[PDB]
Amino acid sequence: AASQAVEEMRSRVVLGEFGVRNVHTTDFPGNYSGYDDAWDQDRFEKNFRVDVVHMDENSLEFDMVGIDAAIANAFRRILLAEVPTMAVEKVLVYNNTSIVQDEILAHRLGLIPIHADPRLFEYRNQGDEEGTEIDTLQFRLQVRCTRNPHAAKDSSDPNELYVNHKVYTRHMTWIPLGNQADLFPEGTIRPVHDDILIAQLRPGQEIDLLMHCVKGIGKDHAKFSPVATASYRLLPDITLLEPVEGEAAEELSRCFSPGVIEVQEVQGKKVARVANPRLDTFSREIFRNEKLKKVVRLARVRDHYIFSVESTGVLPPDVLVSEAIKVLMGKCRRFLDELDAVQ
Amino acid sequence: QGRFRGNLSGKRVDFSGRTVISPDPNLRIDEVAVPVHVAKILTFPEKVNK
Amino acid sequence: TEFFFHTMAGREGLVDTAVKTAETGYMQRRLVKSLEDLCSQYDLTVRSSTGDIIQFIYGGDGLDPAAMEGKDEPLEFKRVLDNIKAVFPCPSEPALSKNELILTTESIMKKSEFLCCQDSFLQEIKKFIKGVSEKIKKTRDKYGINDNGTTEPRVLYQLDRITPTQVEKFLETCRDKYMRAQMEPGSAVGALCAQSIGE
Amino acid sequence: DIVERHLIDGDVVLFNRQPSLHKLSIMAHLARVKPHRTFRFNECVCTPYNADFDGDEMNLHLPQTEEAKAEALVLMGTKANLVTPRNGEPLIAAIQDFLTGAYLLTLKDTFFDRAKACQIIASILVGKDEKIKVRLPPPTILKPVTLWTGKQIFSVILRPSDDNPVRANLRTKGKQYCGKGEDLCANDSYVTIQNSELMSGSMDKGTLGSGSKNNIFYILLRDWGQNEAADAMSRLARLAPVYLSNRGFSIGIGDVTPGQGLLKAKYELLNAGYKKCDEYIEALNTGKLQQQPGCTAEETLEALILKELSVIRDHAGSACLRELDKSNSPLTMALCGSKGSFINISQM
Amino acid sequence: TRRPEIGDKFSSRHGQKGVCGLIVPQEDMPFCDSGICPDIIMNPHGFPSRMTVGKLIELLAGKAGVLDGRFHYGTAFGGSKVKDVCEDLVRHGYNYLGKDYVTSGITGEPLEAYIYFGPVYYQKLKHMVLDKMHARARGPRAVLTRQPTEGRSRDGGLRLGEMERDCLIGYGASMLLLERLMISSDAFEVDVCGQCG
Amino acid sequence: AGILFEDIFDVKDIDPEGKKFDRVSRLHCESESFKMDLILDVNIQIYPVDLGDKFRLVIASTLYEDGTLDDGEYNPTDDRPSRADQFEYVMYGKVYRIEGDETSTEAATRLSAYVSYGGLLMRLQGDANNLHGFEVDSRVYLLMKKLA
Amino acid sequence: MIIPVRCFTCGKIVGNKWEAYLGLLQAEYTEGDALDALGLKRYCCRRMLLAHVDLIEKLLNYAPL
Amino acid sequence: KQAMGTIGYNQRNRIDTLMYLLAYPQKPMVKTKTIELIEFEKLPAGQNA
Amino acid sequence: KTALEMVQAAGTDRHCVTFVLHEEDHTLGNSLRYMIMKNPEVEFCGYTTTHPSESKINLRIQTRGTLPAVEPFQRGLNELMNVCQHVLDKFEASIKDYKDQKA
RNA sequence: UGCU
Ligand SMILES: Nc1nc2c(ncn2[C@@H]2O[C@H](COP(=O)(O)OP(=O)(O)OP(=O)(O)O)[C@@H](O)[C@H]2O)c(=O)[nH]1
Ligand SMILES: [Mg+2]
Ligand SMILES: [Zn+2]
Ligand SMILES: [Zn+2]
Repeated sequence: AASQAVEEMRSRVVLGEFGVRNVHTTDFPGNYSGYDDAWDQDRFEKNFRVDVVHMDENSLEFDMVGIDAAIANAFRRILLAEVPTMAVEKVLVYNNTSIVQDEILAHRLGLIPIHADPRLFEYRNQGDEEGTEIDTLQFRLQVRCTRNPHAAKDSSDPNELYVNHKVYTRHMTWIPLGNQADLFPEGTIRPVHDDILIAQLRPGQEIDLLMHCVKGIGKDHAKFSPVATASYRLLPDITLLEPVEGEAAEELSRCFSPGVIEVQEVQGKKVARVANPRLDTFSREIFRNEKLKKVVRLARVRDHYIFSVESTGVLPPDVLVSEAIKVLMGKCRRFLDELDAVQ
Repeated sequence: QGRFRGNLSGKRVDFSGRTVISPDPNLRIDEVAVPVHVAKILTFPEKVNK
Repeated sequence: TEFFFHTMAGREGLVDTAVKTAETGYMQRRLVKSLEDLCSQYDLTVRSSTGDIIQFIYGGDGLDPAAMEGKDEPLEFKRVLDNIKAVFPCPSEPALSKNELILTTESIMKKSEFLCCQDSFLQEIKKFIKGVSEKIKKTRDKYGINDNGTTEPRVLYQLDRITPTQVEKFLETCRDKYMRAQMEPGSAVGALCAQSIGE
Repeated sequence: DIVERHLIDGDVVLFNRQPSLHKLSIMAHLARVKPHRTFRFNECVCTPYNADFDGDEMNLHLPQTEEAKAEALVLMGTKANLVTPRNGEPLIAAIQDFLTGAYLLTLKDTFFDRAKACQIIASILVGKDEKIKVRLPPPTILKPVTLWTGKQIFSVILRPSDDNPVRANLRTKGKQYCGKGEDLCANDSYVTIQNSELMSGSMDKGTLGSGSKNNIFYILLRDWGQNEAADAMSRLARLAPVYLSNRGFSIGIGDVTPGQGLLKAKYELLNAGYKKCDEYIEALNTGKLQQQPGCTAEETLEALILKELSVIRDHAGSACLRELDKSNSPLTMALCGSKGSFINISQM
Repeated sequence: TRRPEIGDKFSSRHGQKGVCGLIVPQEDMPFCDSGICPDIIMNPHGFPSRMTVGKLIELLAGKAGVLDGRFHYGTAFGGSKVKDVCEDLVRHGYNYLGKDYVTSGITGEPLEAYIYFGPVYYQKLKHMVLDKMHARARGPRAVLTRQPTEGRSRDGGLRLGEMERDCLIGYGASMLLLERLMISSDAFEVDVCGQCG
Repeated sequence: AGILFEDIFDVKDIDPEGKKFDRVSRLHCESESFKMDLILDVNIQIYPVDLGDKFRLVIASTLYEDGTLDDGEYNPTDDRPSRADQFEYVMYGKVYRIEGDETSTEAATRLSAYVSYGGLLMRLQGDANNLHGFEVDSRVYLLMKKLA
Repeated sequence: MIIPVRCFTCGKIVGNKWEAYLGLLQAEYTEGDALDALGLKRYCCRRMLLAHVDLIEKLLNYAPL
Repeated sequence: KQAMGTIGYNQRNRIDTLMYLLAYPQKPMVKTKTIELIEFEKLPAGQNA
Repeated sequence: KTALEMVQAAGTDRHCVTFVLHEEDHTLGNSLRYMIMKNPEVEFCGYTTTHPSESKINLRIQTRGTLPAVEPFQRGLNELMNVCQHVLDKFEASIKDYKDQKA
């Protein structure tokens, strides 16, 4: 009926065969007559909830119910760009005989993440290339490739012919400044993966350089981005308009993801049902079968967003989200203070 | 490339540049963007008045 | 074979366009070098550089091709009348009949500002006014509309509703457009013609 | 004294393309400084220059005299040269990615909520448009749900504020107009705008393009001056991209893949054409063939074969257009006239 | 070492040459359910008039290849068909037409139409805006005729050819044409005798 | 009361030219009291309709029954007793054309009002006595309520 | 020339997995199952690792040394 | 004919008046038999994005 | 200097106001837009970007009656801050109980 | 020789 249609338009996002409908957020006062969509902190806090479904090293997955697409995209973009981290900025070279270009080497080194905690540092002021102990970190890299004094007669493999022929990021040595050695314990300031291949050398070549890293946000450059892939997707909710049984059940199971549709024998006949719509990715392969088009109804929940954040290993994703929310709150407080000073 | 066609009818001038174009719908139809590098080179003689 | 034939057609078109570029460049150069001497004077006579007159009046009437609203015509009377009726709707004034419309048109056209206008444009205005008045007469004869203004259904007056204010606005707008669309003295009409024939 | 000042905002500057066909290939614009290294301008002015943004190098000149500056700004003004002297048709009008945007916006299926309507209306409130009222138009449907229509969102461009004296009026036909609806076409292809309010019809190249007369921008230019038309074009160029990006418009292999009925019709038509061609070849070789007037038998056979192939092509194109479903990007673009056509669609 | 910026030209191995129009951040670039953002966004309006179905076929084949860990062949008058790549996509769980559900990055709301994503082999051309940019001050002139030089390497100025002169004449900017062709190009003061001429 | 017209119509066809639009449909309806025909664009997504559906339709000058024509601006947030409370499908449009019938060459008495509800076309055709009060460039409210 | 450290589209650390992918190639693992075991779900990293050509050794063969 | 990419394995020792190289060149995913024959996959001149 | 106010015209009308915000992007713009749209005393609310080169945005707020359009702005900011604090606390509690039930 |  009309009430059911309005409820669907305001709650679910239907995906059609040719296009998606009901994609705009309309839950606002004045748009609906029979609904008082005015802002209510009580109802918001009552309906809002967060449930973590998977949390491991450099990977997090959590469902937020009650939040809106606007705030979801805000959090996503903040995590992507507006989270400050540490990354190599200045590169001082000393007689680099490597075949790799100096600029390409500096870019690769800048793309290397640093496991240092950014909350303990500050942004470098305009200029001041010398850097201060508070807002700078120094990493020395000195690799001299030479022939292996003891090797086989043929030694066709470079691993046996030469030594230190692949300059990995593990060769970086953090040089403390001032009281940083006492502040940070040994082993904390180090490359994240410790296995990134920077370049390859040959006997006679040498790479000697110093890297000064400072605090910076991802908006200025992508090297400061802590999150490798931080995104969110609406919760799928597949519903069957009419009970589908028989070989049509196996057809539905093959059309949808293998982990969303399950077939059961309740009375000796196979009948399909929705088991876990989380694993479904909406491949829209059911539209190929002519008969099975008018039996299902794909939909996305408007107030249920699964956030998946896979980071590079600088700091855990829970603390990343915490810092993103703190940065948003700081922006809000700064704007409030500016408005107060204006008035 | 003669004096009538190459040096009188069509001749080269200064205070001009040549650059590649790119789309930008955020500007009016009667407005054109000029880069800072070409702007610092192309100068205009303004007379000092009151 | 189909791909080869398509490539043949494509290369044919490419070479055709390549020849066309140079051919039209030469033609445009010649046309401009030939027509770069004419210009529109203040006495509405197109003359060359030596003073000889090429035309006593540009195009026979003296209108700007760039300001041509209709298909080789100065104005589109129907569109102008519709725009005037939509921009200035007078709900506090009654409608006009055929005789009243003709009378007000004849009284307004005989003013001084309309004397300097060309006779052809005035004749076209008269013809359009007569046509619209005949249309109004036919509509009123079909729907039994009385010119006295005492017909009970007032909606019948909304079929073809015209007021003296709208008539005057239409006439003034047409006159202003016809006066502003004339050839402005000093324009390189010869060069404009050369470019419009070359492109 | 004389000071050689740098090129700052507000200075008149000549912009030209080296290959010049008509006078509109060079125009005097106002220079604005930007940190990039390229000459940027409104894409609506690409038709005059005949540019395509595929590596074209254009020239930029700076006059060195106040009289020359004034003459360039007045005579060679972009707002004053919106029409060509050849036939008076407007060249500075909507272009690809704008005609399709306006069409999808004014489609009868568009129904925006208050938030989206306000966002689309604010997307243009920049520059000189920051000192004017928004004038949110009343909603069409309000009891079930308050929805603002794309046609009203577009008419907001014509009449952004209340104090704006622009009252646009137009009544014309579209490209896909049937010919008998008389403002009631099933496809809604009869453009009718009254008092700067889109009453009926959908925008396309016939109304927003630079094809011929009856353009909304042309009517604005001829009725309310050049500044109003320039502002309307700027508002359109600033609004259409935002809505197009927020809606999404893409093309895929499924938008051009054929259907089963289409393949069947194509096979039947090809069979019939080959049979008729073989019959004509046999009649010409062995026997007497009907010779058309003014040509020999070989030319008659050539003309008949060409006619049969053209009939096959037209029937295949009609079948493809009838089997293709709406919302298709190639079909929508060919309908709105932004780029492509039914001929290219049937060929591909 | 130069970075791609506004004005750099790029090709897509299909003659669809283009120029860098804008560089939008990653947060502004749209994102799909998996979180992949597009590196290049091309204009779909170029497909109808050019009939470049080969580009779509290449994109679909490349998507299938990167999904199944294979290298599809685009051999002329042959190669991998569309059905094979569609089967690969439907087996790997992606749409059989390339179009995937994508959410807008600016507004955070899903798009009404699906976006056509896929890996395309883009190649950069030597035409650089940094090299094609030119701005000529007074600079030097030629000995024979006191006018700016021709080439950019020799610091040459632009040429107001016969077509430009014709356009200026048609416009009627007499003072502009004079300042261009006489004052700012080859201005000079000579001495003429009124007796012999 | 600002009721300009009111009548019960019955739908005779949904899409004579096919399913052109997904959300909007061109319904053709005929009145029972008089010979009033209505060609109206309706939104079926938010207000579904069928072929054999009958509905009362009222075209009024204002939305308030008290007669207050103060319609300078509409505030959906304001709650007050109005005419929309007695109906289900409310639209706001403007009567943009009034055209007489051209089929009858003589003794014609049929007119037709074309209204544009934000693009949605509504042609109400019939005897002129029923269209009393309709004027060009006049904004009005349409109220449709289905019956049993 | 050399495997990039970051991926163009997303930015996941992929330079550290180049030697692992080479080892998987020397082993009996195919491209598909090797990229699957390396932990690359999204196709961007799969493409980054598969379409990459190893020319650093070809250049070092010409290096002065 | 103007595409940017690697020239050969001796491009570092080669000294020409003008050379354009790519940082991270990648071989195409959809490669042709002609590509395999000419060995262009070994010296690609573009990247897959 | 970060956030500046502008009236609709020289008349200094407080019903319609424009807030120009520097060093910002679509994130805070859309967040504040969504948080202030639910205010029943707002007729129109819309954020836009001047040019992608410069980092600044322009929000425009037109109220219903005689609201200065600055109190709705402050209300939206406070509501956004409260929502941020609430979601932060909820996420912290969620992570804490998740670690507790995992260990 | 390339570019539009
Ligand atoms: N890069 C470049 N090479 C040229 C150019 N002109 C000539 N060449 C070389 O010369 C050949 C053709 O040039 P021509 O047009 O015969 O030289 P030309 O006829 O003297 O040309 P003009 O100097 O204009 O008369 C080409 O096939 C090139 O080998 C040029 O302008 N640029
Ligand atoms: Mg070009
Ligand atoms: Zn003498
Ligand atoms: Zn990746």
